[PDB]
Amino acid sequence: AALQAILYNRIGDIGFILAMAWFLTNLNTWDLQQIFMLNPSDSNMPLIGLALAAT
Amino acid sequence: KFYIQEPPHGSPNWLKVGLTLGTSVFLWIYLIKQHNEDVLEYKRRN
Amino acid sequence: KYIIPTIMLMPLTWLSKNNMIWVNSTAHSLLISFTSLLLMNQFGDNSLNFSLLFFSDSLSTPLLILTMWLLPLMLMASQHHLSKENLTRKKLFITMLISLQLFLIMTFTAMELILFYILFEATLVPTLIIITRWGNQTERLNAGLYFLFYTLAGSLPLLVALIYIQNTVGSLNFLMLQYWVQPVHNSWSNVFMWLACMMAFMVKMPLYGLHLWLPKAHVEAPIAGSMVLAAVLLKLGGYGMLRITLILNPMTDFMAYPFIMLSLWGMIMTSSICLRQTDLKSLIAYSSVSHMALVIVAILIQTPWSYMGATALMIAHGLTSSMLFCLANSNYERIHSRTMILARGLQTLLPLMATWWLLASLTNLALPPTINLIGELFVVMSTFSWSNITIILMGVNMVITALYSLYMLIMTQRGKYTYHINNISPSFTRENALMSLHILPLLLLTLNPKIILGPLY
Amino acid sequence: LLDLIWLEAILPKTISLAQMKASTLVTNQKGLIKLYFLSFLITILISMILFNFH
Amino acid sequence: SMVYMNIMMAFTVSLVGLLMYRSHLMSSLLCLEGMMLSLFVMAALTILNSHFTLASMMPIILLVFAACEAALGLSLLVMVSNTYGTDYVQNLNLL
Amino acid sequence: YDKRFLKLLRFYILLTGIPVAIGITLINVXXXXXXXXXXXXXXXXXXXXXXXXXXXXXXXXX
Amino acid sequence: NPIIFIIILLTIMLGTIIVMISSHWLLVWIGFEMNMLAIIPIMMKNHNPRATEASTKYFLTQSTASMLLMMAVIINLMFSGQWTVMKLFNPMASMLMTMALAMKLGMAPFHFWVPEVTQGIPLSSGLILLTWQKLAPMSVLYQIFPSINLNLILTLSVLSILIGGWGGLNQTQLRKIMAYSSIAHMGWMTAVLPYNPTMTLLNLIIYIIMTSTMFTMFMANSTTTTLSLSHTWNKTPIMTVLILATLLSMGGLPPLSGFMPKWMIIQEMTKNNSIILPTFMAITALLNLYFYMRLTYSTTLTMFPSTNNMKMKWQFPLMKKMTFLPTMVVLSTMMLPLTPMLSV
Amino acid sequence: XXXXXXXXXXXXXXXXXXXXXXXXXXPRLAFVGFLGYCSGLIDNAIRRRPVLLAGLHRQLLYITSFVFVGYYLLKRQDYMYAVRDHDMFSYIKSHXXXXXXXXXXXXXXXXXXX
Amino acid sequence: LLQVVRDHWVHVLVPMGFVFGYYLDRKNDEKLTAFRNKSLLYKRELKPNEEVTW
Amino acid sequence: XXXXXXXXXXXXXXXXXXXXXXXXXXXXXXXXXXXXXXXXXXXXXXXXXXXXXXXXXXXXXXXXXXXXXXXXXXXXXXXXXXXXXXGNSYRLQAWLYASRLLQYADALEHLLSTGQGVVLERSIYSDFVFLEAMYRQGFIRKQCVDHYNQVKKVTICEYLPPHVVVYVDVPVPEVQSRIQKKGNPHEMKITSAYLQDIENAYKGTFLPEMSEKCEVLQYSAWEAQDAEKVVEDIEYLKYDKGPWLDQNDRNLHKLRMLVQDKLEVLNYTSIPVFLPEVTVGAHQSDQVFQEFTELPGRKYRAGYNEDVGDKWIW
Amino acid sequence: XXXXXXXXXXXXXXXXXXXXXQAERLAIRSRLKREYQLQYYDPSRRGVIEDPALVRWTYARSANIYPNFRPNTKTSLLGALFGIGPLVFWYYVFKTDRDRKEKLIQEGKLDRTFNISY
Amino acid sequence: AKTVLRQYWDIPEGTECHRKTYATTSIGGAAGLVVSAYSVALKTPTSFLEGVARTGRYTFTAAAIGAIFGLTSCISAQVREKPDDPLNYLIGGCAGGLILGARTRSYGIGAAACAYMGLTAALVKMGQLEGWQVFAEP
Amino acid sequence: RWQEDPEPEDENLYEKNPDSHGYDKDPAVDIWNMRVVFFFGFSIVLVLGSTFVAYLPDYRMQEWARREAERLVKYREAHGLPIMESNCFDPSKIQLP
Repeated sequence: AALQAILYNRIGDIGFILAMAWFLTNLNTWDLQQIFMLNPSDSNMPLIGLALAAT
Repeated sequence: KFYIQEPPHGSPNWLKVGLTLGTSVFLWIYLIKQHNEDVLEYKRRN
Repeated sequence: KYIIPTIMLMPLTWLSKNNMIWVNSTAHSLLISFTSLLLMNQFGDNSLNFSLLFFSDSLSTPLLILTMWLLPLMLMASQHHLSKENLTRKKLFITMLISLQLFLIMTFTAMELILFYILFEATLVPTLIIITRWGNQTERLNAGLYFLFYTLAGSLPLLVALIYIQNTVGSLNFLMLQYWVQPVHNSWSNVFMWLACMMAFMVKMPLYGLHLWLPKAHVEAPIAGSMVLAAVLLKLGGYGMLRITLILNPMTDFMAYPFIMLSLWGMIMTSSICLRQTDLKSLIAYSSVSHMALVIVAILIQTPWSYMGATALMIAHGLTSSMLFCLANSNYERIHSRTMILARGLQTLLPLMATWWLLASLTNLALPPTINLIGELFVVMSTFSWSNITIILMGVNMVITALYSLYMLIMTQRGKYTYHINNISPSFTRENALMSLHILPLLLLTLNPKIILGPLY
Repeated sequence: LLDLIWLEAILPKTISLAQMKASTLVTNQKGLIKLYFLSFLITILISMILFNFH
Repeated sequence: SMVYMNIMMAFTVSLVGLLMYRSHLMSSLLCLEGMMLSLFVMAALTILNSHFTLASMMPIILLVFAACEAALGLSLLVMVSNTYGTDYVQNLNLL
Repeated sequence: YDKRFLKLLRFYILLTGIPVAIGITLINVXXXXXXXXXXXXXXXXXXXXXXXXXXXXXXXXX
Repeated sequence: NPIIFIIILLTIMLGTIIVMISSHWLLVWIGFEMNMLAIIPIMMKNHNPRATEASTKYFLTQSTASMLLMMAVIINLMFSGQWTVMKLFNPMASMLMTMALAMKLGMAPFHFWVPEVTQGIPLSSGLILLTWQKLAPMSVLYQIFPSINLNLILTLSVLSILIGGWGGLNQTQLRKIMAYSSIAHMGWMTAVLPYNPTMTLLNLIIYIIMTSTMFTMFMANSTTTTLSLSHTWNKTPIMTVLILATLLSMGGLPPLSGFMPKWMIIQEMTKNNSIILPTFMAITALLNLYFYMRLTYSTTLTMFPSTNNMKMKWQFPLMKKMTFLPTMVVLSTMMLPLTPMLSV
Repeated sequence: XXXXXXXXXXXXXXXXXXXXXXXXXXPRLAFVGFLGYCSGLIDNAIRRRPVLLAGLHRQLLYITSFVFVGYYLLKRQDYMYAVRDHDMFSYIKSHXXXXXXXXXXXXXXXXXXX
Repeated sequence: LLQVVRDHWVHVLVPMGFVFGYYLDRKNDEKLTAFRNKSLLYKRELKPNEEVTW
Repeated sequence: XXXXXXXXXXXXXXXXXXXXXXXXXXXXXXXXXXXXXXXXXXXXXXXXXXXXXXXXXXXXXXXXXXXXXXXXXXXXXXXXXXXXXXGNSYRLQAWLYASRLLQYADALEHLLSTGQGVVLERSIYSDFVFLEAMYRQGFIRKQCVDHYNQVKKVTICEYLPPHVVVYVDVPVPEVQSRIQKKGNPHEMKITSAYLQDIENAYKGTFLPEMSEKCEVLQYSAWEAQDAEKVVEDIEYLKYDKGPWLDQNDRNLHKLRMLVQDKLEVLNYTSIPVFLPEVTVGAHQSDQVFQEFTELPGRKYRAGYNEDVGDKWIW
Repeated sequence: XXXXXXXXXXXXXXXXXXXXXQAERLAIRSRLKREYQLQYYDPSRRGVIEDPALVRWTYARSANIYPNFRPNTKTSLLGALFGIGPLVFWYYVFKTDRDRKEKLIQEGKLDRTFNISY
Repeated sequence: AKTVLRQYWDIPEGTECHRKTYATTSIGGAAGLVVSAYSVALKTPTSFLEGVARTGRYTFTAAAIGAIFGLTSCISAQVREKPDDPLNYLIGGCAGGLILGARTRSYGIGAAACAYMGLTAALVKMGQLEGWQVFAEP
Repeated sequence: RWQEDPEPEDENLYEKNPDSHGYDKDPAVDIWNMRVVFFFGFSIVLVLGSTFVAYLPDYRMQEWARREAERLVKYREAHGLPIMESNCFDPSKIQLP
């Protein structure tokens, strides 16, 4: 019961760390203060990332 | 135990021990005197 | 500064009286380990040479500090073992650790490749004596012979490789002198020259192919569980891949391409087996494959970001897997079997050791920034700049890194042990003191990880 | 399949085949000065006819 | 040149004779003195044709050593028959 | 066996926790840091570069 | 046995001196024959059915070999004329020359006599003679290193380590293991002769010291692996550590003196630009390590060789250089890199 | 060089070229002296005698003999390396055409990506 | 005085080995005295002390 | 270094009244033991009979080693009530054969250096009589005897002379009543067939000993206890065609070196063969080697020893 | 694996063969329990019991490898296609990504100006 | 003979391969005759009836290795483009070691060492470039 | 047959004839080792050693580069047009081809 709570969360981690790595490679700032300015239109970041972390 | 049935070595040979400690002195003086001669030879040539 | 006081530990154990021995070996090692964090840390923009090339300075190697940290730590758990046997047998196998530490200090410090080679293979000889003797279970020889005929089979091609470089391009020596090194023209004659330089650090740094050297050495226990940590020191002891790839062949990365993929599959398949395995020591033996495989991937990318995580992982793994083996040893001297299912019960029988079991297992996972998160995260970020497809495979590995350590927890967090009656005393002072001396350095590296992750940082 | 058999299968290619080649050079020739000197007849013929050097 | 080719051909037959063993061990000790006989004729012709005078002493020394090995091997033949019955190349124990 | 270990651990943390308490007062009593352009005379004296804490200069000498 | 045994032993020493100090080709031939007359009496000594087989086998597979050497000497009269130990001049002369020396050093197609001869010696002191006799024909090859066809010397180097590395694997006899360890080390000797003649003399110095220590460690009677197994658990326990140190050095390992051969042989070979040959030398060198590895398990493991009989009395052996030589055989690595120049 | 050309054959010492100055209490001499002391430790293990370090005082013979032979061995080392350098530097000056100098150049080289 | 020296003998050698190690490894800079003051990186003219710093 | 090159030479200062005498095969009862003490009227040297603690009786220590310090499980009282499986049986005899060989090596060394007559109680050549008598009854397995014959062929052939004069005492089959009269209770109640088999084997042991032209004189139970009769027989019996007469320079020099060192002779006695009655276990061997090292007698061994002698350190 | 109907009590008969079958199974079950019972209820023990079942269970995976795999036939060869095969599968996946990436750097830029790290 | 070996290196320069197949059998046959000569040291029972039987099994199989190796070298050369390559002779090395498992009924061993024999055959064919030498002089 | 090979003894300190200890045998040696010098290295290397690590002696120009960068920003902005890097460490190179 405690194992599954992390197990399904770690499948959710697949997107999250992919959202971490995309953020650095595209933007040198890495912090959350960047994306409000010079925002690029990309579907790769939130879909395979934040939406995958939302599962 | 007090060494039963006679030991092969009594422990101080003196005849053999004296020569082994004697030869070490002979070797020490022979090398330093050649070492002092080498320093004089090196200074004379260069 | 480091060699000579380490050599003076050799007459210390032999001259001291029969009742003491262990007190002198542990106390004097701790004061020498203090001076490593006192003098070695000083560096400029480019780290300046120490003295003459007998032992040199550290540029990107604070991994020496880890060897100095395990310098007394290996002597702690080896107290319960060896105690039944003769005093001369004790004095020999304490000095074999000192001889190991003597050669291990020489490997990381000396900025060389020619003299480094005759210290890399020189560490294999003391470990061979330690692994083959004092084995609790049988098949000692099916691990002892395996220890040389894997490493020496891959490392002897360095003699034909390293000498070939210095005969054409000046001399290897300082590495700080090595600006003479010209980029490789990529020829079929130069193909096996690159492979010979790699294969030595493809065995000690375990891949998926030729990886069988590692788990055989860990399962068949050398002495108790603290001599297993010396085999962990040899995984990180193969750090020459940080030096060869950076200097000797910087243009060569086309031949690295299949060897990244060979280590990439040594992540999913190495984690799959480590789920149904019965031996508790084997579960740490296969987890040690994956963590060191992450370093292998990072080195061959050659990006400045990957080295920051690679050097961090060398220190991260060396204090966490060694911590895990001490927990395996703490059950091995009470139950007298490496079986996971038989030895089952924490908190109900082992109250305070269970919290140490938690912190060691949680470090295999990505905890709040200690060193393991810091070490792994740079590699994942570096792989995406290398190729975007990686995290689809690397993310699956992150799922089974939970299963690497939670399966260790679940099969110990059960109120049973009906067949068992032993293990009355949970920890006799030093048993928990071992666990604290492994985790508290990682907790101190939370505040300052700049000292750990430093290849031009 | 992989972790215990096929990745280990590289070793008998250098151990079991090596021991097979070893047995053909130890147990061969049941003593006899005759047999070792019969082979020495061929060794000269290899250097003279089968090899171009003189 | 011409005469040398015949005595070199006699050397090759005696060379095979030392490498061929059948039943008795006595054939080898004949061929040991046989091979030394062929070398002695070869030495005699080479030194005398292109005169040396000083180096004509050398084959006389060689002829002394020609039977030095032959006398020792023939004495070893004696002790084998005492341990066994008859000297045989076919009869050996060591591996 | 469990509770004694925590007490024996804390006894040696507090034993070397005294120079930690003195370590705070060293910032208080002695001067911490000053940034100023130096005149051309000497580049290094006792410590070559001292910043933030005065304890950095004391370790730089030995 | 009392007086003349010292004289017989001295004539091998004197016999090698004739080979060492020489200018004439017939003079070294005498020196080789001086060994023939002087080893065989010590080969027998006790007079055994095993000793009679080995002594005749040592005679016939060496005296006939020297007779091939005399042919090459006579071709030096046929061609080039002069009786001088410098060059063979003829390629036809060198072929019969090298194969004659291969019966003593090359080993690759002439190893057959070695295992039967080494086991046939009843004495432990007689085992030193075979490892010391190899000094004599090496001094000959050190003089005639040019003119000789490298295609048929390097085959006597590559193949010799192959048969040396395989031939000891299926042998339990302690004398037989050391017989093929000789062939394994002699393979390296024939490889340095084309590529820089210096260090080849030092290769012997490392080899002779390492082997002379080995047999003197077996002064306590041992003929098999199982007989040497009962050494630490019944007899002297600290003696096995020095046996462990010598065996770990016999196979090429860096923290010992037995890596100093492997150091310069590959180093000088690579200077002449050769990659494919010294790679094969290193992999086959692993096969040499296996014999000593199994023989270190008589010093490390339990193995249960206790037996009913237990020794209490102190052992009093001869031990000529069993104290000075093992120290140079164990810890000669730091005082080693400059030593190649000191030998020649 | 393997064969002698300037020096006379068969000699224990150099004699012809003596001016070089031998080492005085060298770091290399201390290791050979340690090896002489190491031989005086292991001989008491073979012949079973009480104490490895505090045993018999016949160890002084083992220390002296290794130093004495080692000093002459180190003298041969420094001589032979000097002759090697002497012959090498003389070969360049005698030929001149064999050696060529090239310094200060700016040339393009291919840079690796990633 | 006699009881203290007999009890501790091996214990004194390890910190004494550190002083001997520190002194011997420091003396290596005397062999590497060349380029003590060269170019502009860490070079200054002497005022009172000889050769700036060792 | 060899000392035979100098003034010291073999066969010198001996020969006249120097031959060794032995009392062998005394069935079971110690009748030869009493007459050996009276045999010291003609011969100078006399040695005690070999037992479980006979090698430990001399060697280096003054006092005999107790049980665990010497051979593990070796007692004559335990072998009196011999039991199969996990017992003595053969491991007593293998230790007994080596002990008789060791004291013979000291006796031959005493004979060569300064010529004196040595009388030995029960030789090595009489050991197989004691073995085969126990073999007739269900005590020792056939495979153990094959191990013994391998030791028999190696140890004997190394030594050139067996014995010059051999004394054989043959008593009546009612010797068991004479053995029961003795004060020892552990030696009593022995098997009647075992004592009879030793007497039967002694007839096939004295006959091959006499066939090798070695002098042997038989003494009866009625002729026993006489001191003047036994002493006169030793001087009367002349050696003819015997193996004792050998080369003084070549043969005697090799035998003197092999008998001088105890380690040289005992090395062949230890065979590399696995046996059920041999005690192979290394775990028990390590604890036995630790106890021998902790013993106040030997400890460091050979001359110099701490807290027992200590004469010179320099 | 599961069928159309889950097995729990389905398809069971009394008969005579099944009656003796339960007698066989309970006989061994009681035999292996009694040897545990004599070893469990005594204060003089103190120590973890071995049991031949669990030792052979660990030995089944760690050992018994080279005595096995002597009839390979085809089933072992199919495992190698699933073994080294996936490495060849990913070899063309990453290679197509390299041809995509390397072309974009030289002509028609795809890499962002904000990028600087690695 | 080295003169036979020198003829082998002149053929792959062109497109002709009918002479190349006969050239490989002469090297492969002579290599078998050496192994056939050392098998006499094993001592054959009787005379000629079993003596020539052991010579037949070794020489015919060793010549067959060369015969297929000679054919497969030009099957990969004529079909598809590209001249001499290490990959081109690797296919040729595979078929040569395949018939060792056809010699003895075991389906593997030789076929198990298909990659082992193929890589070693490719390593000799790496020596056509100037960056490889077997025996050196200067 | 094992004869002497069958020898095994279960040994555990626990509390019996030890009171409370870690090292086997001798109560006087145990307290002076396992509680004193075992914890002396725990107090010096961990607590007094924490002051070092990276904090204090600058460590590979981490703090120095901050003050060095700030003074170069304000100077180059006031005079030059290009900020920091544009064509750095290369001026008038000897051609390309």
